[PDB]
Amino acid sequence: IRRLILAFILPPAAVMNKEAGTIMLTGILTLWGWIPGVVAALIMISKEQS
Amino acid sequence: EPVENKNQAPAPGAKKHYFIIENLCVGCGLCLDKCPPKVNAIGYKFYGDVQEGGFRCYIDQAACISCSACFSGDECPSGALIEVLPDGEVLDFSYTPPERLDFDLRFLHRFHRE
Amino acid sequence: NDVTTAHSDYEIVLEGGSSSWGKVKARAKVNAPPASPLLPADCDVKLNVKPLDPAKGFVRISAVFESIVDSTKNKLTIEADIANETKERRISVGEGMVSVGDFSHTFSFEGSVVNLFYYRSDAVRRNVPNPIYMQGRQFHDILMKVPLDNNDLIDTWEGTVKAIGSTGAFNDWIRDFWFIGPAFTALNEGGQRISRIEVNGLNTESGPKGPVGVSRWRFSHGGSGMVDSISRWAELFPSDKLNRPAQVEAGFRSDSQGIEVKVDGEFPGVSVDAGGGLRRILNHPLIPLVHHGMVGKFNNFNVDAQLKVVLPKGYKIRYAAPQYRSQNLEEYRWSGGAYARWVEHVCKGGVGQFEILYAQ
Amino acid sequence: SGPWSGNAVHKAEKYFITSAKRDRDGKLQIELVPASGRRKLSPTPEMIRRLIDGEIEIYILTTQPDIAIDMNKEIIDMENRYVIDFDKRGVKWTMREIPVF
Amino acid sequence: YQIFDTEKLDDEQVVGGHLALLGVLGFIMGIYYISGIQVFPWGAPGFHDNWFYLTIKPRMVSLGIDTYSTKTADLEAAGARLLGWAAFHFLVGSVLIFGGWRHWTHNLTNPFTGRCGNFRDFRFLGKFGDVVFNGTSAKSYKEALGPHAVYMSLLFLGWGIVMWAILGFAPIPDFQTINSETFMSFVFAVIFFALGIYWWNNPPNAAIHLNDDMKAAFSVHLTAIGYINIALGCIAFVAFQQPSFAPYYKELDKLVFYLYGEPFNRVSFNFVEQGGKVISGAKEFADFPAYAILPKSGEAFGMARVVTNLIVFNHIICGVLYVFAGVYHGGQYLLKIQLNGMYNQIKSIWITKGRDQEVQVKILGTVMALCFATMLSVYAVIVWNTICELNIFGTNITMSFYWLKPLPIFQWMFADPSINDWVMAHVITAGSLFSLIALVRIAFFAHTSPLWDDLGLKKNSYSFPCLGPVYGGTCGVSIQDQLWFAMLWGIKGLSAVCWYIDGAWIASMMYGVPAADAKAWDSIAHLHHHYTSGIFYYFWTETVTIFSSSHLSTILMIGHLVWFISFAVWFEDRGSRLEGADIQTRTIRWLGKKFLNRDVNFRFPVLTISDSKLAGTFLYFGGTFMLVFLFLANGFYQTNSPLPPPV
Ligand code: BCL
Ligand code: BCL
Ligand code: BCL
Ligand code: BCL
Ligand code: BCL
Ligand code: BCL
Ligand code: G2O
Ligand code: SF4
Ligand SMILES: [Ca+2]
Repeated sequence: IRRLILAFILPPAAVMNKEAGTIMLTGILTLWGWIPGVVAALIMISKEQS
Repeated sequence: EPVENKNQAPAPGAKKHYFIIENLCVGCGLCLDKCPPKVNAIGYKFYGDVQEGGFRCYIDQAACISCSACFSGDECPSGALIEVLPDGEVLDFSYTPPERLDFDLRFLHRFHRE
Repeated sequence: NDVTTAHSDYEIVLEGGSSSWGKVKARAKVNAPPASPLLPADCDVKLNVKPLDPAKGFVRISAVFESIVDSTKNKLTIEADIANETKERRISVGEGMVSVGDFSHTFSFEGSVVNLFYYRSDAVRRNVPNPIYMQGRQFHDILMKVPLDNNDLIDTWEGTVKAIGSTGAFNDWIRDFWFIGPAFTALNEGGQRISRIEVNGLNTESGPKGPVGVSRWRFSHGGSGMVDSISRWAELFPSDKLNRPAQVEAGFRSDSQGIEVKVDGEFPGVSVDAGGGLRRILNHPLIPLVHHGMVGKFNNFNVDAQLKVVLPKGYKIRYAAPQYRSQNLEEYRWSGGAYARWVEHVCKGGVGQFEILYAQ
Repeated sequence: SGPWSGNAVHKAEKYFITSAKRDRDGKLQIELVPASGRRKLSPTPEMIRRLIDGEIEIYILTTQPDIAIDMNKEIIDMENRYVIDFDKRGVKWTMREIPVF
Repeated sequence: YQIFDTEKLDDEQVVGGHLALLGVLGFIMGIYYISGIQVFPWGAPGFHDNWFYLTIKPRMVSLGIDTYSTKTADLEAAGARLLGWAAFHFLVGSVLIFGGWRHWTHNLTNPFTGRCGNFRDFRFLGKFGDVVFNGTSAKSYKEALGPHAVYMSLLFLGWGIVMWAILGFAPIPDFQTINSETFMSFVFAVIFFALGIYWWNNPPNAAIHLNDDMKAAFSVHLTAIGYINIALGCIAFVAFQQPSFAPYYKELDKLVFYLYGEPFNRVSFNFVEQGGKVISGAKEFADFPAYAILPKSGEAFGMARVVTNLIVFNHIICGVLYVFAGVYHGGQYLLKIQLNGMYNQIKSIWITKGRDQEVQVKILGTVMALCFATMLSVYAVIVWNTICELNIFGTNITMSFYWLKPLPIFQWMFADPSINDWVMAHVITAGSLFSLIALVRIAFFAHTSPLWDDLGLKKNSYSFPCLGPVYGGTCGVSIQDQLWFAMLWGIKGLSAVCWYIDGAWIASMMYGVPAADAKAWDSIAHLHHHYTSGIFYYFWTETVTIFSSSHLSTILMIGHLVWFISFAVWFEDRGSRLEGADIQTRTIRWLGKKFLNRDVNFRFPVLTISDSKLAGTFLYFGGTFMLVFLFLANGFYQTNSPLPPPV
């Protein structure tokens, strides 16, 4: 539960497990379309790990 | 104890036979410009259709004077420019980087997990 | 004010071409206390080599160590005639003197050293371009004559001959006597172990002055590879590369306040061929590092180091690990950063590599 | 991570066949040397394994003291393509310095 | 252009160079201050208005050094104050250049005592270094970060003292006056003091630097400071438009600015400059002396937003150039460490994590895909808006993206939220992505590219113009060439910035055009501010006023010349130029010998492709932005009266 909430505030912090490219993409997504687009990114990737 | 020598250190402050592999040359000519103007051992040989790579580099060993300007420049992109040492060993570069066994260090908990 | 800092300034001025002749200028200081239980400890060293005969390989090497330690003007002079015979054998005629306070005595030796590696495998030397660890053994056969001019000399001669003729473990405890203080703790820290000596003879004969005691003994320095006297046997005697006189004038003054070291030398063997046309500042001897690590781990220090390699004009450094901070078109300078970390590494006992591959 | 180790132009570390001599009559005189030029090696079975695996790339220069033509296994049905053994393949670098001015 | 390379210079040389440049800059500041003296302290009329002083007049009047008061009285006082501060800058710059010379020459011997201090070991300012540092940074930039933070803390403290006492602005918390800048000057002291202490006791580590890194640390800090400049530009735009800054930036509009090169009172041809000069001819406007620079009201000129735009775009251009240069110099360092083999030996994320070529390819592919998507979206929006407003293919403005305002959650950033702001944001993202393609190519593909590792080629010289026509062409593949392409690509994002801040309607190319529905945007989109004309018609509207100025017209012609001169070197012409220059040499030789017996023995020089690209990008950027200066210096010319529907 910590990872998903940290993600909703800090998505790239959530994808930190993923590769550096994914982390940079999630950071850019925070920069552009903050929260909705990047929250979408984090939920996709984290649910995929599941 | 007190008797000593003395000293003051003001630290505190208080042969070569360079060749070109015609197989790998791309005819850039970055080595030609380094050749001395009168020597001009390195020359261009054209097969055809320059864009298809016909142009290539050749060192006329008779003209070469073993000055090392071509090879020491580190200018050959293809590695064709080689040096055969007096005992004999082909050098594609002045110094190749050491070979390494590499792996992506991804930490476990803090920095780059997994 | 209570900050321990190790300031230093090293300089290597090389000579172009096949000449490996290099000039080493090293200044250093550090406010850390020394490890000498007797302080202050001041010493000067003069080491001059003159090629006596290029054909026979004989080189006359004169070493003068002067020192004052708790007010004891010690002075050891020695002039030897080192000469290769094979790739694994050297002969050394020589004379010398040692003077402590008022006491003093001379000696004259006819030694022979045979450095035999434990293996000469072609695979190792054809696969490893830079063979550092080469295990081996080094048999010294020393015949030394001392004029017995003092009462102490004769007393020591009597005591030693009595010990040899009466004690059955002299050949084994002589190492305990001989590696005074921490020296025995140093041979184990460098991979060295000295075998029991073989005292082939103790005699006394009339000489130019009086009774001269002649001792013929043998021992064997055993190196596991980390010993520079074995792996670098040919590398440490560049008589072939010696064309002119070489000098090394060093010194260190070490009081409780701190240590100050000054060295100025010019001698061959500084640059050795590494293959591929790349000359290399020679592999660092490991015995100095692993022996000075027995003293350099005793205080945390801030490194302020600067290495100035003045290449001959036309040469360029292709590899530098750590890399050179600056370059005045020939004077590559290492200062701070990974070089400081490496200086801390080797000031504390590290044997890490510092590759400097320069070529024209 | 593989392009930055060794020369970046050779994915497989390259080994020129510099010296070979017929006098020893065993052809063990074949002395492979990497393009780095620090290891005068020999064609051992481990080198054979590396060559077949593609880790290394043995090559031959044209301008040299001749290595061994038809004395070190050679295929001449086409233009010569020297082989240490039929399964091996020593690709000859061609070097046209004499034919051209 | 490489004489002062980082390698050629050591840390003390850099200290001295920066110090001497600070002194030179202080001299420049004194020059600008004196240029700002409208009335001399002796009574006579003073210098006209320069952009160099109209850029700093808001700040100077904020500090009370200058005054917006218009009587000769107290303007004489402002001139005297400016002269005093310029003299202070002059003397302090002299001292700074002296220190810079000493550090550059390494002769750090006190002229009084003669003691030669050591850059490696030196107590700072005397006892303060002992209290705080306990001894200097023995080596290392990491151990220098804390000391520099303490130095900046002392700078902040000194500015607090100066503004409290010298300029009379006491520290008061309220952030609506210069007084807070005193307050915060003390705050940021403690912060940059305390942090410094921390970074002195607990140094930071990025081992890539610290070792042989004047170029590496320079690159990182130049990229950082470029982003600092971009942030400063955004902050300047926002704040200078806030009411709290109106007393210093909005009151420009109330003043009349006599600027050099502006329209001058013209005179008839039959004019004699004797006495009253009336009998001979008639001057253009009477009551002003002949050839005098006529007044220009700041209300029409919009000098508030003109100065704001000049400052903001100065910082934005400098920051983008600094980001590009930092990536370029970092690429040079990357290539050096790749050639010498240290690349694989670096043990930090800033180098290791992108060590794999797969991750580099994926990063650049993501950047390229995002760039394609955003550029295609914005360009489709803009061209469709143009198709609609021009009523092409039977369209009309009703089909344009007038509905596509920024979402209500993002309209706070924009005063009048319209499609213009949407296109601005997305164009900025797209231009950033475009330039990032080249920046990432520099960062990763500095020594080898996936094509080139497949093609068996390596990038060594970091400036090689090419490797030839092999593989169909290898033009412009060095990191220097990628830097040039990055600059030429960021030209467009920077333009978008200029056109946004100068009031243009960048959502369509033909806003305000007298054709079809181009003038209907204000009605259909319900805009409050009447944006300056669109991307193509903005040229025309702004040139209405550029052409009215002889000085701006001269700049127009000169920048245009400079721009088109760039093609002679950027185009694939170097070989043609070399052949032609050989012909030129032979022509000069034989023509001179026939015309004059003296022989020549001189050749016309032709730039190499590397130097050709360098000069071509310099000229391209120079012309483009010397003309953007005209766009930003004509006047804001964006009124708050929307245009009614065309019908
Ligand atoms: C130090 C590690 C080894 C050692 C390794 C070597 C090596 C290696 C050599 C000898 C050699 C000699 N050894 Mg021994 N030997 C050791 C212990 C001893 C002891 C003893 C009581 O400890 C004795 C009596 C001897 C006896 C001797 C002599 C018979 C002989 C000539 C010495 C001479 O040149 O000295 C003159 C005195 C000096 C040179 C004083 C300074 C000594 C230091 C170690 C030299 C440093 C060089 C410096 C880094 C470079 C300076 C450049 C200058 C221009 C020279 N060895 C220990 C066990 N021995 C040499 C030989 O082969 O003889 C035939 C020889 O090459
Ligand atoms: C009897 C002793 C041996 C001998 C033993 C050793 C040993 C052992 C080593 C060397 C090393 C070196 N020796 Mg020697 N060396 C001998 C004779 C010579 C002669 C000669 C022709 O006479 C020459 C020119 C040299 C030259 C050299 C260099 C090639 C090399 C150091 C390179 C470096 O950059 O140094 C830089 C030099 C400095 C930093 C200055 C050092 C100054 C001090 C004063 C010298 C060391 C003193 C030591 C700590 C104390 C000795 C006390 C003893 C108890 C008497 N040696 C004699 C015959 N030599 C070393 C090397 O690198 O091997 C590869 C090494 O390991
Ligand atoms: C143009 C795009 C990039 C850029 C691209 C390059 C390129 C490309 C190169 C450098 C090079 C260098 N750059 Mg840069 N670099 C940029 C920004 C910067 C900034 C900065 C403003 O923060 C700095 C400090 C540096 C620093 C440096 C040095 C590390 C290095 C050597 C410069 C010097 O000695 O040149 C000597 C010449 C200079 C002093 C600059 C020229 C200006 C003249 C001398 C100024 C005074 C006269 C007058 C006012 C203006 C000129 C025109 C007149 C008609 C005469 N760059 C810009 C934004 N940089 C070179 C180097 O060697 O890299 C390793 C190199 O090849
Ligand atoms: C604001 C903080 C900026 C910065 C701003 C500048 C600027 C601006 C300049 C430098 C200059 C230099 N910088 Mg810097 N610098 C920063 C951080 C660094 C760091 C570091 C972090 O440790 C390093 C190692 C360097 C390295 C260097 C040297 C290459 C050079 C100083 C040597 C000297 O003056 O030569 C002796 C040379 C002279 C004194 C002659 C100078 C000639 C004229 C007056 C200036 C030439 C360049 C050009 C006209 C300035 C253009 C600015 C543009 C308007 C954007 N910079 C950051 C990123 N630095 C100067 C340089 O030489 O640039 C090429 C320079 O002008
Ligand atoms: C504007 C003046 C210039 C300058 C010009 C000079 C001059 C001139 C001299 C030195 C000397 C020295 N400089 Mg300085 N130097 C500058 C900045 C630096 C910086 C830095 C903080 O980045 C460094 C590393 C140094 C390094 C050094 C030392 C090696 C040496 C002093 C030894 C010490 O114990 O002195 C203790 C004090 C110092 C460390 C000085 C620190 C710098 C201060 C700010 C100089 C101010 C001079 C000014 C006229 C007086 C104004 C004081 C007010 C309180 C503001 N300078 C300043 C910014 N430098 C001096 C010398 O050799 O001393 C023996 C000397 O005479
Ligand atoms: C972030 C703070 C600083 C920064 C600090 C540093 C430092 C420190 C170093 C570099 C270095 C480099 N920098 Mg940088 N740099 C920044 C901005 C940039 C930008 C840019 C336009 O934004 C670019 C293109 C570059 C480009 C480069 C290269 C020249 C070089 C790395 C080469 C390499 O192999 O990387 C390999 C590829 C990567 C490591 C990719 C992954 C990125 C890393 C892990 C961190 C950022 C991503 C972060 C986790 C994203 C998610 C969260 C968000 C923060 C919200 N920098 C900003 C201004 N840069 C190094 C160099 O050698 O300097 C000379 C170096 O030492
Ligand atoms: C003002 C703009 C230009 C010129 C001025 C000019 C001059 C010129 N050029 Mg050019 N050029 C372009 C612009 C200009 N090219 C563009 C935009 C392209 C992109 C396609 C381009 C391309 C090529 C190729 C491919 C080749 C050349 C040459 C070649 C010449 C050598 C001899 C010759 O042609 O003399 C005939 C040309 C003249 C002597 C021109 C007369 C001077 C003038 C009235 C005034 C000069 C104004 C000055 C430039 C402003 C500032 C100066 C000062 C204040 C700092 C030569 C003097 C080549 C040769 O060497 O072969 C002949 C060749 O091969 N080009
Ligand atoms: S056109 Fe010019 S830049 Fe391009 S490959 Fe050919 S020579 Fe190089
Ligand atoms: Ca305008």
